[PDB]
Amino acid sequence: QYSPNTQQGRTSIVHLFEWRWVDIALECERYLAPKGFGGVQVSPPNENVAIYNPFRPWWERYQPVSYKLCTRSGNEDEFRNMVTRCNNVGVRIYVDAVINHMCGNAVSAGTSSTCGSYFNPGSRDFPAVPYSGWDFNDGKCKTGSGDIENYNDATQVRDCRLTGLLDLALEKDYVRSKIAEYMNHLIDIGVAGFRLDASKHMWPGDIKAILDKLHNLNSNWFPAGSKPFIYQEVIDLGGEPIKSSDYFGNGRVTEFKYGAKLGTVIRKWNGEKMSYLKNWGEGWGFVPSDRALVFVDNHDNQRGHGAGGASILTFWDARLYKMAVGFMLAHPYGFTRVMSSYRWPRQFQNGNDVNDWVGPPNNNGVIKEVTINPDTTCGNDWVCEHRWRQIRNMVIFRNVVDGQPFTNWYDNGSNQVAFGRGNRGFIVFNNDDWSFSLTLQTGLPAGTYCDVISGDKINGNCTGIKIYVSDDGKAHFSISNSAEDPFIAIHAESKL
Ligand SMILES: C[C@H]1O[C@H](O)[C@H](O)[C@@H](O)[C@@H]1N[C@H]1C=C(CO)[C@@H](O[C@H]2O[C@H](CO)[C@@H](O[C@H]3O[C@H](CO)[C@@H](O[C@H]4O[C@H](CO)[C@@H](O)[C@H](O)[C@H]4O)[C@H](O)[C@H]3O)[C@H](O)[C@H]2O)[C@H](O)[C@H]1O
Ligand SMILES: *[C@H]1O[C@H](CO)[C@@H](O)[C@H](O)[C@H]1NC(C)=O
Ligand SMILES: O=N[O-]
Ligand SMILES: [Ca+2]
Repeated sequence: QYSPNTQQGRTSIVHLFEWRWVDIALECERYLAPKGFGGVQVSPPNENVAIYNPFRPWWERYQPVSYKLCTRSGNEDEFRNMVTRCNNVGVRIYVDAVINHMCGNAVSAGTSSTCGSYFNPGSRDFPAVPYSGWDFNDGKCKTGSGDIENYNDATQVRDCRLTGLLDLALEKDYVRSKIAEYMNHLIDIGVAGFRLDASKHMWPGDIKAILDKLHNLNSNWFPAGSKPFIYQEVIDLGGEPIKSSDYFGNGRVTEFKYGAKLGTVIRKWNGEKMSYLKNWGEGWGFVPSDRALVFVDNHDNQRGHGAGGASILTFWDARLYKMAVGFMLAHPYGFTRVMSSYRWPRQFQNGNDVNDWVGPPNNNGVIKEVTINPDTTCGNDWVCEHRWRQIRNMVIFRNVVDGQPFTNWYDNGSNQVAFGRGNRGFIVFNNDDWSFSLTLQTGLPAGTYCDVISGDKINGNCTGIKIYVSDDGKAHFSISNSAEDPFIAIHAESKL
């Protein structure tokens, strides 16, 4: 469950947050496959509650009604068509599995669901599954509100309602079977793995029992014996009873300390600076690299809806974001997930964004198609960070240097740092308020390399900055603290 099951080479997955299945299918064929992306995190594919107050917020998809593959992203056939077309071009699909709970206990009963299934939170009836009052933790939860009240009590965190979401009795074989039935349907369809939503709220052992029910990946696309990739969403920072290491027996875990600390370092908060990143990784209290799913921001915290808080960097801080994603894609630590979002009417007051609920670009509730502009950027308000040159090229950079060790580190004791990956790649950063001009050991073979941040290698020539590596591997780099992108990256495949 620790291997992402990507084709040989592919080292990253992209979160196409709220994209429709038909759009992801096309993206697999037109961009993801040729650019070297490993897979796609799709939003929950199961039927959810249609919430109109506020109007169709993104979070309504973490409020399950049934396991029918029927949502604003598409129906069961469109989903299947997506997995098939993506697998055929070597791009995997990872499902965001919302299995800890059903919808909010106070949501009104009826057919206000993405597939019209009837459900009654109050009587705890979800006939489309079916689930009844016997399948929820009402009796088990010991808090006065029935909701989670204190995170210092690991039991309550697992047995009570996360912000009121009806909590499934995951210890019951009936519930484990219903969930495995849903996950096996997706696996047999071609899905390569899952994001286990709210894993902190599930007992490591209940997750284990459910995983024991899962099949091996579809043998038409995957090697025999392939176990689905599993990454547990567990927000574990400082002091609290639950540790993400408690889930290592089930697969990887989201390392929320990663984006949080990379954000404070890049923002230079509390005296932090890039020179400190020399021991980036476990040295920072992070989980072991082979158990980490890393990212700069995720759909939640990019809205201030999660771990990391204010330090989290997003597409809104484009300049620094590209830098952060660049360091992440160049560093060997963990398995990288690139965020891809949509622009929303972010409006702050008294410090909080009152529009952080806004769902994806839509027309009367119907999610808008992703349109590709002539310059390869997206329209319809989709940000498509994965299409940004500096990010897509670092995605390729990661593939090129895969397996190569972290080496040849340099820092000026402040914010000008650089490092290489074996003799396959080299990257340099300048985040100080002054220019950086110096000759560094790159560990790369002599020659002329195209800097993939400022440009591309095309038709045997460079469109941007060019770096010359001498016979001893040394090369001169010059970065103005005013440069559009204050960092340079060169690798074996951008060599002329
Ligand atoms: C949110 C995080 O809280 C901790 O930090 C956990 O440790 C962590 O695991 C979790 N993050 C994961 C899990 C959930 C939960 O479903 C998702 O939260 C996402 O989906 C939730 C459910 O729709 C959202 O809740 C929001 O919507 C719910 C209903 O739609 C509301 O229920 C409330 O109103 C409903 C009616 O309107 C009622 O029926 C319900 O009983 C009542 O509790 C919550 O009060 C509200 O905050 C949440 O705002 C969003 O971020 C995240 O995307 C996912 O990353
Ligand atoms: C790269 O471009 C230059 C012109 O900018 C041209 O002279 C050169 O021959 C090109 N290289 C190749 C390999 O086509
Ligand atoms: O999986 N990211 O929360
Ligand atoms: Ca639970």
